[PDB]
Amino acid sequence: VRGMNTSSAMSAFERMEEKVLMQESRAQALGELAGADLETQFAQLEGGSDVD
Amino acid sequence: VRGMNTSSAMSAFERMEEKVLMQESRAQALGELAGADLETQFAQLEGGSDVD
Amino acid sequence: DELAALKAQML
Amino acid sequence: DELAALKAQMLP
Amino acid sequence: MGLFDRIKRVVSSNLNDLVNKAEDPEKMLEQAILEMQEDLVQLRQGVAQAIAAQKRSEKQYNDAQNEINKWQRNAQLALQKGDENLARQALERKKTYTDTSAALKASLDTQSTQVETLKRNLIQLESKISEAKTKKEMLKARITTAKAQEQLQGM
Amino acid sequence: AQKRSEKQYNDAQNEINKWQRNAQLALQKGDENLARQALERKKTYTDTSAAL
Amino acid sequence: MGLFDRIKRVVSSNLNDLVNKAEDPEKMLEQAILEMQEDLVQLRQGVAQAIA
Amino acid sequence: KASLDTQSTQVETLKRNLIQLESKISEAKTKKEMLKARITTAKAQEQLQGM
Repeated sequence: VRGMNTSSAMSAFERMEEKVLMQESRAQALGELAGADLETQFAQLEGGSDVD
Repeated sequence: VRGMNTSSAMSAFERMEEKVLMQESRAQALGELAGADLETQFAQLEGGSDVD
Repeated sequence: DELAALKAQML
Repeated sequence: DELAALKAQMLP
Repeated sequence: MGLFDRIKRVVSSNLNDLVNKAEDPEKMLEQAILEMQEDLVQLRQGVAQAIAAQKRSEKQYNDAQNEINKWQRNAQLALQKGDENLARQALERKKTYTDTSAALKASLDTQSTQVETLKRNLIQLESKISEAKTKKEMLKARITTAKAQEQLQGM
Repeated sequence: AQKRSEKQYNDAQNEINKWQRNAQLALQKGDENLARQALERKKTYTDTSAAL
Repeated sequence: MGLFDRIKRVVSSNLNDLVNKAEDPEKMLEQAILEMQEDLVQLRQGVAQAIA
Repeated sequence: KASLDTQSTQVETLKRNLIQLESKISEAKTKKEMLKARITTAKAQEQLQGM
């Protein structure tokens, strides 16, 4: 509960920081892919497609 | 998607450039063959032949 | 919780 | 200027 | 400064020699094809485990639901018994289980989304290999044509 | 090499048509960013084409 | 950079060499035939055991 | 928020810079093909001139 240096507690804290950063990094990598025009065009295309 | 230096990605990029150049070179070689009068005459002959 | 218990008591 | 042209294109 | 210049010249010469020597479309493609499939298999195994985990989670969720039902019967039994404490315990347990179920449901939704994302990614990945396979066949076909073309040019 | 450049040039022309269509679609969509990207893309391609 | 470039060439050559050595229609079929037959016998035995 | 705002501006600038950098490499890549073609032609031309 304290979240103190408890070894199990400590490992969880270390792991939580890493996954969030990795997820953010993964999202950032996805964003870079998203940045390209073909990907951007698909999003516009997708909305029209969804209605159809 | 990035097409980055990814080894599979890189090989494909290397391969794509080579085939296009080879195909162009092959076409150029064909063009040289095409340049000769007998080959040129056949094209004129072919149009008449196709109608027949 | 006490209110819920009263309903349970009926049965 | 290009953006302004794009906006004009968007309205119809 | 001189050493850096010398290193660059050596590297440039080595690089030029290296690209020409290793530029085989068929060898690279075959290696690439094997690697993507292997990578896909690992992803598939993870996906299968995730699907199994979701099923396991559902079983755990089902057990909680089953426990609540069993507890409900106990509450009826408690009324016959006439003991206030048994009834109170069941109600408290029922409430935490519902809260736990809600948390589990949220986790399940996240898991489902992750699986869906993985599945979507897998489909895209699967499409790429199919395209590559089609491309490889086309590339191979072109190579055969080139061999035929050279002989024709020669004669 | 000339054929390859022409193919690349043709691809750029093809890309321009596709990008232009996307920009029109973007306007209908109402997303300003998608439209903006198309305009930037159009300018570089024309410059590249002229140089090519 | 040079080391990375060397690895791709080496890996492709090694992969190509390995598949080529084992690329025999009769040998591959024979190896495949032995494995399924062994599996079939095991499966048949297992089925018999399961029935028992 | 103050740190994020400053950070956001830096990232946006980097992103803008990255796009320019990406554009620059693409332009350079295009130049090699053009450079390769003239060089090959130049090589071909000297042999003919010598003959």
